[PDB]
Amino acid sequence: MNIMLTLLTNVTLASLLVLIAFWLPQLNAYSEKTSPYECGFDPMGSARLPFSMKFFLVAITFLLFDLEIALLLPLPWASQTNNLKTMLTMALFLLILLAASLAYEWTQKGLEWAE
Amino acid sequence: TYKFVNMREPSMDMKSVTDRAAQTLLWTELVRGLGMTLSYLFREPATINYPFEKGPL
Amino acid sequence: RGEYVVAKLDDLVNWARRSSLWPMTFGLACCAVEMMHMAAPRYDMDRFGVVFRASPRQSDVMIVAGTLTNKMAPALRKVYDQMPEPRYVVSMGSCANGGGYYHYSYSVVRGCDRIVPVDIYVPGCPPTAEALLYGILQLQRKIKREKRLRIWYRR
Amino acid sequence: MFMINILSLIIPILLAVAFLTLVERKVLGYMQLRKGPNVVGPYGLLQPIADALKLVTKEPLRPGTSSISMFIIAPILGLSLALTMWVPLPMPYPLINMNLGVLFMLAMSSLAVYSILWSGWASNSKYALIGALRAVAQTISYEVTLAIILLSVLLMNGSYTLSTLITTQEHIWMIFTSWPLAMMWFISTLAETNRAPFDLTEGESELVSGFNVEYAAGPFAMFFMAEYANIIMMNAFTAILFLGASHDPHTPELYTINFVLKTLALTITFLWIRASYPRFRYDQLMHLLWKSFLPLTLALCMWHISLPIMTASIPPQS
Amino acid sequence: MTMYIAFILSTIFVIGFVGFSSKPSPIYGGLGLIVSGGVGCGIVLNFGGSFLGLMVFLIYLGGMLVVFGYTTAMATEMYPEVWVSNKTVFGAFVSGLMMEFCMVYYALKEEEVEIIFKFNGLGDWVIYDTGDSGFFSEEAMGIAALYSYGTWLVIVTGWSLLIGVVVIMEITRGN
Amino acid sequence: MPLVYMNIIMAFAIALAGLLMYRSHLMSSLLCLEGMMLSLFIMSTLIILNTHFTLANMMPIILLVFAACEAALGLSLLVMVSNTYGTDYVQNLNLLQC
Amino acid sequence: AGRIASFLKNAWAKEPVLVASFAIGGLAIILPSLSPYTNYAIRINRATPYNYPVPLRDDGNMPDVPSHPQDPQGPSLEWLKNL
Amino acid sequence: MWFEILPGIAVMAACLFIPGMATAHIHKFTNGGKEKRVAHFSYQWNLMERDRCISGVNRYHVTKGLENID
Ligand SMILES: COC1=C(OC)C(=O)C(C/C=C(\C)CC/C=C(\C)CC/C=C(/C)CC/C=C(/C)CC/C=C(\C)CC/C=C(\C)CC/C=C(\C)CC/C=C(\C)CC/C=C(\C)CCC=C(C)C)=C(C)C1=O
Ligand code: SF4
Repeated sequence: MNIMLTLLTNVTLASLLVLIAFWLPQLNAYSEKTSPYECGFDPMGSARLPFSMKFFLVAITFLLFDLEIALLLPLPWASQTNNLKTMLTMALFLLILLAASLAYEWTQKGLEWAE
Repeated sequence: TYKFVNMREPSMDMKSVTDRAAQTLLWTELVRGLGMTLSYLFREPATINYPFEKGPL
Repeated sequence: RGEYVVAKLDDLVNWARRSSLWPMTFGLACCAVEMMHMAAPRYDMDRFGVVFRASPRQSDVMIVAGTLTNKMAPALRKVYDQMPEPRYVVSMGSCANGGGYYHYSYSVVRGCDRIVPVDIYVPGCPPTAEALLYGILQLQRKIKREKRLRIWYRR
Repeated sequence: MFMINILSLIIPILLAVAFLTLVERKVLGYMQLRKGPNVVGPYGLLQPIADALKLVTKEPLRPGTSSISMFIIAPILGLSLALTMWVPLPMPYPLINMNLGVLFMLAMSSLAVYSILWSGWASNSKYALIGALRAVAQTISYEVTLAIILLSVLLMNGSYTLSTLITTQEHIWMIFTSWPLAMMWFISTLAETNRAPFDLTEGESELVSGFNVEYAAGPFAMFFMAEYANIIMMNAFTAILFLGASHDPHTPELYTINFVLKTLALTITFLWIRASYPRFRYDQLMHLLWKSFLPLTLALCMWHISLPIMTASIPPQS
Repeated sequence: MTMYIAFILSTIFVIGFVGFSSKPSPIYGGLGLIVSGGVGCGIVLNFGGSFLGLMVFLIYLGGMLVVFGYTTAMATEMYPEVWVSNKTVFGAFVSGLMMEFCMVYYALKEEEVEIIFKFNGLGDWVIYDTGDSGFFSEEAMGIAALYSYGTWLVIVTGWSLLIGVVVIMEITRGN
Repeated sequence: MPLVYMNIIMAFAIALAGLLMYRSHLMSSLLCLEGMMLSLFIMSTLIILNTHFTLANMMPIILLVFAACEAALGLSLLVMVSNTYGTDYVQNLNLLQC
Repeated sequence: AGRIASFLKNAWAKEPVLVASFAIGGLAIILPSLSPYTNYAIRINRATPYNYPVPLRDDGNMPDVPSHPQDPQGPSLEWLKNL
Repeated sequence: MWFEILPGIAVMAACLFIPGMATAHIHKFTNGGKEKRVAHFSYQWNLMERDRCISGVNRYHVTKGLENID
């Protein structure tokens, strides 16, 4: 209940602001006011052709690293155990491989952004 | 008469490297930049109240 | 009364318009340098609500500062046509007004008027940063005397 | 008495960002020797209202190459995400006492970036797609440090409940035990909200736009109010997490006064750094986090898993 | 009306599931997955899985972000498709909506559905169990035991993900 | 076996059907691949939570750990096929017909 | 010594962050074995009564198990108060 | 001067003060003065439910001391 009412109120408030955004200010528009903005002169035709960036390698390792943080998230409740020696060894073990993966990723070009 | 603007070689003694490392980790030149923006905040703005205060000609 | 209600409502909109003008800098020539001095803390254009904002989709007024060369004339029209249009154009300097020093050249249009409609004209070469502040102040007065709602109520 | 509570949060929040835009220029101007807005009302106390009213009466227009549906929903995503995120903040007593409040704010804050590129992609503009692609890898790389920094600090909490920070830093401020993590936490907050050591998301100098590329009066207002609200919170979250305050159970007003003051001081610092540093280039801001922040991030993490064990200071789970 | 949000939430999960399974443009597929992913987090939260619910929320959001971050990178179409666009995607879409809406109609009108397995409509609130949980949430302590009872799983998961970074570079390196 | 089980089981079927009907996109194909993962994760979460299989609550987590691991593999493979052949429609890689 | 000291000083100059991180990372592993409070952390976690201490039937010949919670025999954790 | 900045803070500080005061007072108002009982675990919720049943008026915050039994 409480959480969904808050979620509902926010989207209605946001949507109402859109509705008064596009309707209260009346429009006198044409085909040149809808032209894409390219700092003045005519665009050469772009914005949907393959725009290949370079950080794809580190973009996808973020996904791998984001899974590491998922694995080590339960640590606050993991400390409340009776065998901390095993918990400590395993907790540092995940951090070590996370550090090891970053270090090996670093050494082989890795974080460097392709030219 | 010419002067070399950028020909400063930092010292390699244990003192200087730590200060550079301390500058690196504990951001100091960034704090010096921050600290001086605070100095201008408390200063006297130079804006003239146009059109009640027209500029000097 | 209906006329009174539309009168106050128009004033509220006109106050909201004149109190927030966001120039889209078309800095072209030495007229632009003096305009930046208006943004400099000596005159502080920002203090009047008017603050510089790029992306003509998010700007209200054009400040034509400098000569308008025939080569770039399509650019002036295109960036003028892309403004959400409660919109006004301020011409700075003799060159932007009617050609100025280069009125007789082969590649300078004799005034920015031939490309775009022009609101208040700011004379000078360059007009001092204080003179432009007077110009922007004149536009605020012009916006104040807008009867958009009264005309609609009497259509 | 819940609709009143919610509307006692939404209206003050939108009014807080409302006049944050006034304390921006009036602070930015004074730091650059200007004076800021002091014409519209006394001391500019009416300038944002004049700004807002104009930004809901000047002609909005969808781009001719836009994608209407995604163009419109992105402001909905930005504003609703910003408002819904303030919900579990434990101002004396939080509005919604989530058991996992920390994880909640991490999840939705990771969602506020879908607005920026859905806006960028639907706008079908070259500067739009550039700014959209700049921002996404900017935020997620800065998100890896965001998650670990939160975890390392909260290992002394014993739980993810936001209310327990009041109890955790009851006698001692948390920053005195995790100040190295506090520095990178502040920098990451500067980066997720796109303030201006890393405002490249807007990139006005090199990309003219990117927060709101062709976005107009309404949608531009949202994408602004959706990120200035994040400015106030990301310092409220920093204030609640690091700089605790005395909380008498009988008089919560003292805590609210103290909590507001810390957010105000932190927010000024966000404006303070904004006018004291240049713009990070893209590779630099990525290099700073993937090559300098993360190695220190993991190292201080391992420290904070071990630290309670070596000192026998495991916090209570409840 | 608040009878049981499990079916309503799972329905939006399926309708969102129908969306990207109909092969739209990849960016619109991300939206179709995200709504299903977000409401799927809602389903698990309603069942007591508070941590796991927000868990799939955070990971997937980052997961699918790099997904459609990639599509606009090198998988974009010079004229992107949409939910209507081509009749194939239109046909694939509307097929999914009419399908699921048929099963739920088949579900809610006799409550004795026997497709593949048995499915009887009586209310997912019923399968809940009566009993306290002490001063600990059961789910949180279960996933916390990964570092105490699951040291074998940590090793294989950690090693695989470390190898996961090795393959990703090795595959993407080339030449 | 209430109707929520029907919803996600029938959901996984359309994920299976969606994957097995590649129309014109590898990226959209990978979407359906990760789609399957939702229903499996969601159903698994419902099972071990309903049965109070507390020690098995880790299984949905380990599913996700090996989930994105495949997801990374799919896009990395999608990187080169789109890089050296231009697009990602799964029809231009038929050079291995002979 | 000469080889190691030159290496550490050089790394302390060019890449202060890495030599830093490797330090705390190094200490994060080796002190927890050395420090003597680790056994206390186990004892504190063990001593926490999440579940009920279910009574065990008294058939006699259980001298160590108390019959009343206030009885002296049994696990006493007065050390927690002192610690 | 810089003190002219303060009105910008004051109208924001008061606005940010409202949610802290409103939530704190609404909880006290809607729960008969005492703070809203927090149930982070099922055991806390079990006490709250038994409070609702015992009070008779189906109000958890309405509490009965020794005088209920005799
Ligand atoms: C590079 O770097 C950059 C940045 O930074 C890093 C930047 O910053 C910036 C930004 C630039 C600047 C700061 C420079 C100067 C520019 C400006 C100041 C621009 C100003 C912009 C604005 C948007 C103005 C903001 C100012 C104000 C005053 C905003 C004020 C707000 C409002 C008027 C609205 C407030 C909210 C209201 C009224 C909400 C009302 C709500 C209700 C009545 C209730 C609604 C809800 C309900 C009724 C719920 C119940 C309903 C139900 C249940 C319905 C159910 C329905 C069913 C169908 C079921 C740029 C450009 C940048 O380049
Ligand atoms: S009017 Fe004078 S100052 Fe202005 S652009 Fe022309 S020559 Fe330069």
